[PDB]
Amino acid sequence: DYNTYTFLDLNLDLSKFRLPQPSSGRESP
Amino acid sequence: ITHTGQVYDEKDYRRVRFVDRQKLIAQQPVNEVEHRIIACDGGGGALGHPKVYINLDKETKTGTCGYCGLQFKQ
Amino acid sequence: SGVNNTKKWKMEFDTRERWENPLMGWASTADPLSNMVLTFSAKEDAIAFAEKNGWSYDVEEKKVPKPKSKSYGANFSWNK
Amino acid sequence: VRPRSDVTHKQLSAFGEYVAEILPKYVQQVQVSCLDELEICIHPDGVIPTLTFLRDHTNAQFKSLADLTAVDVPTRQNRFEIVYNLL
Amino acid sequence: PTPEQYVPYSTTRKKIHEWVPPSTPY
Amino acid sequence: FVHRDTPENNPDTPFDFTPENYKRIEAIVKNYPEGHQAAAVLPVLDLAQRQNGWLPISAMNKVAEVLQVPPMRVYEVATFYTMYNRKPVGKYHIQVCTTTPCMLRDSDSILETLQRKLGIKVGETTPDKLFTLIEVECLGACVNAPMVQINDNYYEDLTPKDIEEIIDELKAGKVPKPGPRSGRFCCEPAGGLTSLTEPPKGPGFGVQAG
Amino acid sequence: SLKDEDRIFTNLYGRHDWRLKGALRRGDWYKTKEILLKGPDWILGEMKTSGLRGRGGAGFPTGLKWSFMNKPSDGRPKYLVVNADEGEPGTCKDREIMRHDPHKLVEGCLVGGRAMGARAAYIYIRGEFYNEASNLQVAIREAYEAGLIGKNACGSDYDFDVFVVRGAGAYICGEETALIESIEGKQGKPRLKPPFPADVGVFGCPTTVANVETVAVSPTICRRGGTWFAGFGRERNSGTKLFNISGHVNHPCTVEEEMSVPLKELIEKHAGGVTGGWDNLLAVIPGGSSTPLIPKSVCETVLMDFDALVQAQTGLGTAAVIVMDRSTDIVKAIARLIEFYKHESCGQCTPCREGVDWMNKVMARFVKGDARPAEIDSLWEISKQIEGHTICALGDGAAWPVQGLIRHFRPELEDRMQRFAQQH
Amino acid sequence: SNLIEVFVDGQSVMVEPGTTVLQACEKVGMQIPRFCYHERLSVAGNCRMCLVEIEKAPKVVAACAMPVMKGWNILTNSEKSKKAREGVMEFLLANHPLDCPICDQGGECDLQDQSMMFGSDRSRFLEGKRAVEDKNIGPLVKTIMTRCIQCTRCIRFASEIAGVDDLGTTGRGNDMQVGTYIEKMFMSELSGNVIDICPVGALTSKPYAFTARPWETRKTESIDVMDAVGSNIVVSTRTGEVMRILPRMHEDINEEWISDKTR
Amino acid sequence: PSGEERCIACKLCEAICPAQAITIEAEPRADGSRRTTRYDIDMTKCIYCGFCQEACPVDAIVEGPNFEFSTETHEELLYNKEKLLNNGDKWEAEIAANIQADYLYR
Ligand SMILES: Cc1cc2nc3c(=O)[nH]c(=O)nc-3n(C[C@H](O)[C@H](O)[C@H](O)COP(=O)(O)O)c2cc1C
Ligand code: SF4
Ligand code: SF4
Ligand code: SF4
Ligand code: SF4
Ligand code: SF4
Ligand code: FES
Ligand code: FES
Repeated sequence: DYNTYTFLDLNLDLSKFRLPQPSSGRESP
Repeated sequence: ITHTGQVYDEKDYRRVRFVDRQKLIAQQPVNEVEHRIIACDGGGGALGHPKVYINLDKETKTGTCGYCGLQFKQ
Repeated sequence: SGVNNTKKWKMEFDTRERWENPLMGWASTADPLSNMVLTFSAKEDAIAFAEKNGWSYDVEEKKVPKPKSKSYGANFSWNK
Repeated sequence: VRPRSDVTHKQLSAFGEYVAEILPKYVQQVQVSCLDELEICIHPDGVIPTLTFLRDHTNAQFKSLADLTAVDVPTRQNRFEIVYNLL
Repeated sequence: PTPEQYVPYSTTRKKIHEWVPPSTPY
Repeated sequence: FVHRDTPENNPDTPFDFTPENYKRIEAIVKNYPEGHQAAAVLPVLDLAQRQNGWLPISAMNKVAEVLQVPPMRVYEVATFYTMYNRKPVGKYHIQVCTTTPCMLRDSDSILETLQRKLGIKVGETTPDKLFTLIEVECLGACVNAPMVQINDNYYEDLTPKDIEEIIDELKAGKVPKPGPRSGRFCCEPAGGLTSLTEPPKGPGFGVQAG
Repeated sequence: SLKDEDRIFTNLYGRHDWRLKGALRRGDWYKTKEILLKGPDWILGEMKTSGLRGRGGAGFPTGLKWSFMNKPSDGRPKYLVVNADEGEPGTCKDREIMRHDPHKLVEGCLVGGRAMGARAAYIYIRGEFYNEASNLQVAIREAYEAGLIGKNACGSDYDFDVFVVRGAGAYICGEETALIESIEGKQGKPRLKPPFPADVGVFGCPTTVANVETVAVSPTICRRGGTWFAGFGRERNSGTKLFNISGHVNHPCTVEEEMSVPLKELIEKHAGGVTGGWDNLLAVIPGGSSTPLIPKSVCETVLMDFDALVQAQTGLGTAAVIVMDRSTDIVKAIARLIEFYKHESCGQCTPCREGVDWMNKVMARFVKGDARPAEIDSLWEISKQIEGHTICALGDGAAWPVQGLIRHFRPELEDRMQRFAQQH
Repeated sequence: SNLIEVFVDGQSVMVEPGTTVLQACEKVGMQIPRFCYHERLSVAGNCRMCLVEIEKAPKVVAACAMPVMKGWNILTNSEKSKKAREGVMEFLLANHPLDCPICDQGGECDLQDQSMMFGSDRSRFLEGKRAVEDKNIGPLVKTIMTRCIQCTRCIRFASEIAGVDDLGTTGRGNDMQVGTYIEKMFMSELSGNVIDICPVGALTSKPYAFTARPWETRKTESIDVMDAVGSNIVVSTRTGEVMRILPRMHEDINEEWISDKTR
Repeated sequence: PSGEERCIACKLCEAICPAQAITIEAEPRADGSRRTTRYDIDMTKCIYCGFCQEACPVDAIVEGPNFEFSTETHEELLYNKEKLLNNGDKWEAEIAANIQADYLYR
């Protein structure tokens, strides 16, 4: 019962409930 | 003259030798095949070349067994 | 990547003329001691052969690969 | 695999000690190779003595000289390795 | 089943090619 | 697994995430750890596939661009996974599971039915461009063995007739019933079930002390 | 055997709301704060006493596995990876948990992290299941709304941020070192084990991987205690497990029954019965395609627990029972599983790459019967070359079905050998 | 301190922490057979042709990979570690195209020798072989990649020693081909080293395609004059004309690599 | 039979020649194939061991039946690729019959 963009959009919404992620500390591996 | 055109020259110091004494696959049709890959015993098995499998996968190029120089047309 | 030919010391005589042969184009050499390469197990013994035979020598120190630290885990480090 | 007969490996080894004891003076090394052959090694001075004992000893008569050869190991200080094979 | 001597020669080419001097005088 | 320039598929082919898509793209980026964007290539590559099924060489180049990774890095990811399609696919891309559980229960027959109706062989696409048939491997959901995933629809427990019927709905009209087409309740035993009859135990029921 | 009163997963086969409201009604998220408050230690004692074995392909003591990454943080965030890829053929086991009782998974992940200090957990549901994930994603959103997950989970200071990652149709993605690389965004090729995942994992940070069933049961076990779980089984293979029966049986279904139950009973009490009568059983695949099939005479004698199966030379694995009546060409049945593995192995290692393709070519000839009888033990020898030399276990897995076919069905393959030779 | 004591067959070669199984064998003096491992390239474990048998252990270990631990005995010439090589060499050779009299890495093959020394006397692959499609990687390297043993040394060098990061693996299964997905030439200095580093003769040098064969080449050790790094090099001369210049190792100046210009 | 010379210049006939008789130097023919620019058997150096017959993978170099090739001058005995290829064309029918008779044995 879901359109192709159901998941990603849901994930975009999930952002309102997430801490700032941590980082390795480099520009690019 | 010869295969790799050996031409002892008009000025060479070796053309002296012959004085008084004397010195095909492109024509081969392209073997059409059905399979993506094909073998090439060279023809006759033991009396041919170590068998290799050629990838006639691109019509762009007719695989050429490095031993017979036979082009195969997918 | 095999290292079994980097084990024993060899002393090799200096290279000399290799002119083309006119009749067949084969390489031709006038130096007898060209193809001769004697194999000696240790640097000291090879130096001795040169001194008693009277040939001049210029020894080159063996250079062996330096130890290199490797570990599969290290490259998995996103940090670096 | 070659048909090794241990019966030999032992008997020849035993002779190798026999000779080593009989001529402690010149024998430096003695070994029976896995190819079932004995190769007493002697100081150069023991050439005359070791051969004579083998040519004229009841328990080891080695009457004929199969060959005398000299490998040349240039690395070895003593370049030549005179080898005498006896039957 | 029911003059012609083979003269031997090298079949390779010139290999090392020398620099032709410039025919333009200077 | 090699790509060759063709007018239909080339970097020339135009691809750019819809203003809406680009939005999605970042949502992906922060889900992953900070300082880490490369990890999002797959999820992103998936949205390029969501945008367009073809996903040509141009699209992968953009993915690498948006994700600032070695382009090859994206090319390797696209080639390794079957989910991504580097060639245009039909509207449905019917995928029949033909591995042991499904082989058992005659998945092949279902394949035959599908092929017949589509009038096309497996691994071939109808000219209508609505159907593309492929013999995919275990898609999970084996208890329901006869099976044919259609763009995630994951129809299950299907008998040949049902398959053609499903194609019928797709061929002309709305989608068929997403999910299985049998009496079994989910993966309950075919005729009813013999477990979990008791009403759900109360919260705190038999809770280990402290 | 097992009573509804004594069941870990109590929402199977739907029939109930998969949402939080229904899950709460069922009794999920109970005193979760207290659990976390008990302290990571308390949770691992629970798991340890529980004797919960890994419900994944290979069962490793859950307690020890989780314990490893319980060592002090070295300044890198520890992580949780929950493999929701139902790759093993014949295994719809996990799909049920997420689709029907997802919130249990959510809480499990939270409890999971508390056990190992994971700031966050990433759930890799196979991309094939697009529909499945959405549901799970929805539930997760709700839990954040409830405060269940997110900062100060359930009020407990612990902060956990759960994610869902898209798989892309690869069985190997399932592998523990390879799930990580897919999470990392590189090609899904299993890394080596010597730097174990605990020490180095996803994004090079301490990481642990669990079968979704393993993560899901940890909260119930924590709340209901270790002893409860311990009692249901024998020695190590101790616990409630979802067993799936697919193929040649009256009613294919995922029972959920307790472990160490007679193969016969499992397929008898549930699963109706072997289609066509128990005697119409050419062979049973107990743990899925990777595990060797066992023929009928051995089967009822043996029961489904990992210790008993290893005695039997087969693996409990995902406990996916695939059954083959006397109406099947096993030579072709196992042959497609080798075709299942040539279309799927990563090709990173030499023994699996060429070896699995080599067995596929020989197996196809074996089904035709073109190959001579001497080739059959040749495949034996090719099989063990692959078994001990592979970088990951899939080469381990490809060799076992081949070994099973030669071990118990050697006369049948010889006849297929004979059949072709006769018609010339 | 920091000297793990491990026995390579009983030699107790005390090694520093983190020494890989292979490294210990080197120190004791042995050389574990190996296809995917290059000293100055990252360990990958692709070939697993180096499987050895640490004593009292159920499975054989990957030499290039296992950090040796304390008390281990790396039995190298055991009855097991030879079936672990007699059976790998069975596989590398199975999909290999036998054009050794085409492969100009004829005597320069780390796969025939290892076969002739760690392999089996005969083949059992009665099935058919595979073939890949030769592509263009440039005007210097001839990639007859049907030869490739998927050892991923190139993909490493092309990323780790040189920063090209172009060459990559494409696909899975027995048709993983390690060639550029789109045909973009591998244009970089340090390019020709791939030839020297691919032990197979899949990609070799196009100018020195078929002019010689290594046993004949007389090898004189000399110095690079094209650039001022003065990289050490070996000039391979046959019958008096130079046929190839390939690197010879100098730890400090060119450690096994030479420029595209000076070869 | 097509007309493409069998030799592909692997040059191991040169390697196993006990007398150093065969000299081979090669370069890729424009076709891209691999062929020998110069193949010189010095018959006076040759001791007719027949190992070259043995060693060749494509069996391009064969020991032909003719034994009567006595020559007035020493140079004639040295043979380049053109004489041997010409020798091959003249005796191919019998060489093929001879190899046909003995290949099962080898
Ligand atoms: C080829 C291959 C595929 C695998 N697929 C899965 C899978 O789909 N799901 C899974 O849980 N484990 C899978 N595994 C096993 C995992 O790598 C890991 O051992 C397991 O998930 C650990 O879970 P547990 O600790 O909860 O038992 C696979 C292993 C291999 C070698
Ligand atoms: S076995 Fe080797 S090849 Fe097969 S999957 Fe594991 S790693 Fe990739
Ligand atoms: S690489 Fe070239 S030489 Fe080495 S084996 Fe394969 S073909 Fe023969
Ligand atoms: S090309 Fe040579 S190096 Fe690159 S992978 Fe294939 S074999 Fe290893
Ligand atoms: S003759 Fe036979 S062997 Fe001598 S080079 Fe030509 S092919 Fe190789
Ligand atoms: S016969 Fe062939 S091999 Fe024997 S010597 Fe004459 S040429 Fe060399
Ligand atoms: S095999 Fe088709 S879904 Fe289980
Ligand atoms: S060298 Fe040990 S794995 Fe390749």
